Amino acid sequence: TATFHRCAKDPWRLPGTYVVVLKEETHLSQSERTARRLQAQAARRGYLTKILHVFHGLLPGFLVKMSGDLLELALKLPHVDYIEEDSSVFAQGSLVEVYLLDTSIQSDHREIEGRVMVTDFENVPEEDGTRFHRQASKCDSHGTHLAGVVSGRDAGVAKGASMRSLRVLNCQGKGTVSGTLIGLEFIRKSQLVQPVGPLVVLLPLAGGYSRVLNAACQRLARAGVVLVTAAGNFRDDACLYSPASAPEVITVGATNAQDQPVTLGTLGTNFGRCVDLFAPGEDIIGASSDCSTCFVSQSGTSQAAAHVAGIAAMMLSAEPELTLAELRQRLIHFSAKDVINEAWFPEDQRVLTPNLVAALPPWQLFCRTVWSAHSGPTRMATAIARCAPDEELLSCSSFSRSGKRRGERMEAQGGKLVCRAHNAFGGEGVYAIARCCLLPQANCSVHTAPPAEASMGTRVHCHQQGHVLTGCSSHWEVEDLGTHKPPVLRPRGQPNQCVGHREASIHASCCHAPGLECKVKEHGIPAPQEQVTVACEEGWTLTGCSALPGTSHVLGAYAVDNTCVVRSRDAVTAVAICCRSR
Amino acid sequence: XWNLKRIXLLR
Amino acid sequence: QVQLKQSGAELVRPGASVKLSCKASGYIFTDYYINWLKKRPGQGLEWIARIYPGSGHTYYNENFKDKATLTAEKSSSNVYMQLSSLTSEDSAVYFCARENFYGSSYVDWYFDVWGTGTTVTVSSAKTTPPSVYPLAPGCGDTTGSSVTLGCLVKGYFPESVTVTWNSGSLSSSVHTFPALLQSGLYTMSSSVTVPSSTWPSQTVTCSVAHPASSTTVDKKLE
Amino acid sequence: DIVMTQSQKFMSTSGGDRVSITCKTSQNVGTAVAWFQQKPGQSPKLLIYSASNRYTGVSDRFTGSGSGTEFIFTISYAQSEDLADYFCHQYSSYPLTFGAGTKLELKRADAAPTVSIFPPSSEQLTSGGASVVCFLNNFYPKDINVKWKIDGSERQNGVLNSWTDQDSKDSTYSMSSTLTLTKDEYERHNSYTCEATHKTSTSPIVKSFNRNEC
Ligand SMILES: [Ca+2]
Repeated sequence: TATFHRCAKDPWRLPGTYVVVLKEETHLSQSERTARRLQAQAARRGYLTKILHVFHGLLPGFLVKMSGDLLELALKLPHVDYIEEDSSVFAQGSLVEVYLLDTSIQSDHREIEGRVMVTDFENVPEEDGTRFHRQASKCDSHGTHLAGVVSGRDAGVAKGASMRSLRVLNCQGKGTVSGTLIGLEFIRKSQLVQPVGPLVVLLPLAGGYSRVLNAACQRLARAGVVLVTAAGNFRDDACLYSPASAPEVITVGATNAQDQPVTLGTLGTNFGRCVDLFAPGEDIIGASSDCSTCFVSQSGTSQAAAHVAGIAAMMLSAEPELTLAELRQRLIHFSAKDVINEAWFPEDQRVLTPNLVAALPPWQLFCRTVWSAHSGPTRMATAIARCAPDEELLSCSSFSRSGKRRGERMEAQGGKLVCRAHNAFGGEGVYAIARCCLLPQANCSVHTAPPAEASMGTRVHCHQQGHVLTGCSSHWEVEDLGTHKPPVLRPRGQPNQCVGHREASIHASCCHAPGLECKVKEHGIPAPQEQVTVACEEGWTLTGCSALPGTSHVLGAYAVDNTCVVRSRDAVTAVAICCRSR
Repeated sequence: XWNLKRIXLLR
Repeated sequence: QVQLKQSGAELVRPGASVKLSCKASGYIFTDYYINWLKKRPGQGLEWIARIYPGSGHTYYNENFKDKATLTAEKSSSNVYMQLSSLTSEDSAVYFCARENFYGSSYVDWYFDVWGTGTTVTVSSAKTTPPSVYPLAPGCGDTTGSSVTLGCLVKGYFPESVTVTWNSGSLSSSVHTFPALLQSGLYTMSSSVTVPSSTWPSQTVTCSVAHPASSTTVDKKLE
Repeated sequence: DIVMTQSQKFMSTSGGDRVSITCKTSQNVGTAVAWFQQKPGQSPKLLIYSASNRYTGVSDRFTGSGSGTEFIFTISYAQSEDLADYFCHQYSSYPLTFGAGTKLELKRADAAPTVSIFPPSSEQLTSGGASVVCFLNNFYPKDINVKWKIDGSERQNGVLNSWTDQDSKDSTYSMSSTLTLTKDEYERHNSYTCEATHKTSTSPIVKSFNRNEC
């Protein structure tokens, strides 16, 4: 169970340097001892080795320069969780501190002087080319512009923002996973020995999926840090890249002045479920390293990330005790909805890509949609959509491009509810779509009702006083070898009951919160073309989204901001539960 | 300056 | 007249399977859900699964999804539960019960009628019938109005045993003592009390029944 | 899975006229809680459904109350006839979950046991065994000590004691003490005594037989 991980993209691999990650409760004395054990063992086999850095604070482990011949030996070491081969990354009121991991910076530019502090942390790979020389270049450009976009006097988003610079990218805008890791551990160690003030970390870089980089980000996020990253400039799924793929970081895609996704030569902004939202990222005026009062127009998802870091810094100067869940929910709440032209993205990536462009704001129930990864084609394969630790799973739906689904279940897994979608016999696979909310003094629980084929007992509701129905899930309960017969719908009397087939188990989300008020809305078309829609009004938050009738006419259903969308085949109805506080 | 107008910072 | 008659007690070797049955009468078989539940000695009842006989569609507790297999036979008017790959953790008393709905709500129902239970013993040991011994008093000067006699039922397996006096004529004053294990076999005794007037003039007889070995012994006291 | 946590014993009120058990759930089951009565070797009997509604035919001495996560079941003027196990169960969510059960215990006027000793049968001795049986019937309280003597000398090994559950007719207890020896071991002694020591007397009840008599 001690595994070896290398980058999927061969040209971005950096063999010779390896991150040895140890098990969770490994003390510094054990990491140092394990590092020395590797050196001694390697020397016994006649190999020089160099322990570049011993990790402590963010994760237990060490960084080692050695031959790949010694891998099988290092995987046999005690306490090892996994070994990851290093790879390259590339460039893409209260006082809040914004950490910037990027290039060097012109700290004396008028746009950012007095607001930027150069930390002296420096960790970059050597530049490519035997005769490469910076000469009159100060390797300032990317970093200076981004510090300006975050907090520049005249062209910045959060003009009143403190910033701290760490050099993790060289003159060619290239860094390593190992160097970024060390920069994140620096930030953590600063947090421990310094204040209890809000921290924003801007990671305007991207590399191939990295198990260790994503873990390091997850650890800083759980310690209360707000990480904002570029989605990537590869016109590709951001789940294949890191830190983009890490679910705890806030991944930002780039859009232009005509609300189009940004094009960068033959590539452009990344897309898909791992992108939290989009922001301005084309022709962005910001500080230029050319002179202390110069400006310059740049484009990319790092520009887009800097806008969100600015917005976060503004939000945190106002409410400094705001949690990361609260901030992500607020970022999504205030963004412009359904303004992006989704034509530019691959057709099968549009549903999964959010239609949100960031914006500043001008108690309350906030919900966001969380899409799962696609399940496999196995008939018993499942997809899982998870909420953030602080959030409630208020509803769970599913969707298949073929419509071959068994339904879905809101079930406990590791003490927390998850939205599990089940594939059907002969199905290509399915998606699970969670609706994750922040509800004040909520006491929620899911109640499972059984298949109801008798003439009574069909009505499923939150029969408990003070508990209100926020969402329904339906799971088909007839065996694949049993005689199939057309599903029969459970009748409708009361309006605030689950909708579903008599042959299915129903999972009801019942919440008890002080001023929680929840209602059902419907809208059906007889022979719909592609879809049916129903939306919560201004002041209401979509909590649940279900479809009617079953598989025969429907591919699935999913929330899209406050609109419940039901994807029909060639009387289809969209049933939505709209909820609100106080 | 479209970017700052777009995020509701300038009118 | 509305009732559920369950199949008799079972003994099975570890790794084997059993098919318990639950015969329904006095109501429309197809119109009501029937459930199976597990009762171990110190524990609270565990819900296993349910079936609608009208369609034969099942719904199980995830914990019993692999163990249990429900089935309905409209002709016979009875539901079955097959338990597979048995172990000593499956030695329990199994009950069947009917759900009766009174409303549209999924919580407008109750388990109105139940079966008496079926004891399942999982063991490598063999079925051994009991030896019935008469407990009659000897020599003496009578005191009081009554006499106590008894039956010792010894060396049987599994625990399923029923003692009755005369032919249920004497239900009072009768005491039946819980069985205990005696080097792998069960031992149990039963007391009957009758007036001095009757015994030994009148004849007293315990009738022991061990269904697991399909045996019935009538020991006469004298 | 909703967790049912039932009372370990019945708690008395009003001088034993009202006796009650509580049943608490891990999450809110509203009013979806039913109460059952189960007598040994018999099928559960529905008493209260939907937290407080009485099933048809159930005596008005049985009542249920509560909502949310705490539910009480009470018996007014409990009789010997009510001696059984009592359990709750939630039906707000599947899998359905039940409480462990609570056996009803009742107080009564003290009563001394009726002790009777029986020698081994010829049928048993011909088959190599010798069980000497003593029956200690219809006593109260349940606590009692039984001492076996073989030729006046106290015997410890081979004795198995079995109590009945509290009596449905008169709330008393009945016990059976059985000394099981081998045929050879039994043959070597002549007088078997059985002494019952109970709270109804300072002096124990003694019953015995001598193989030599008659
Ligand atoms: Ca309610």
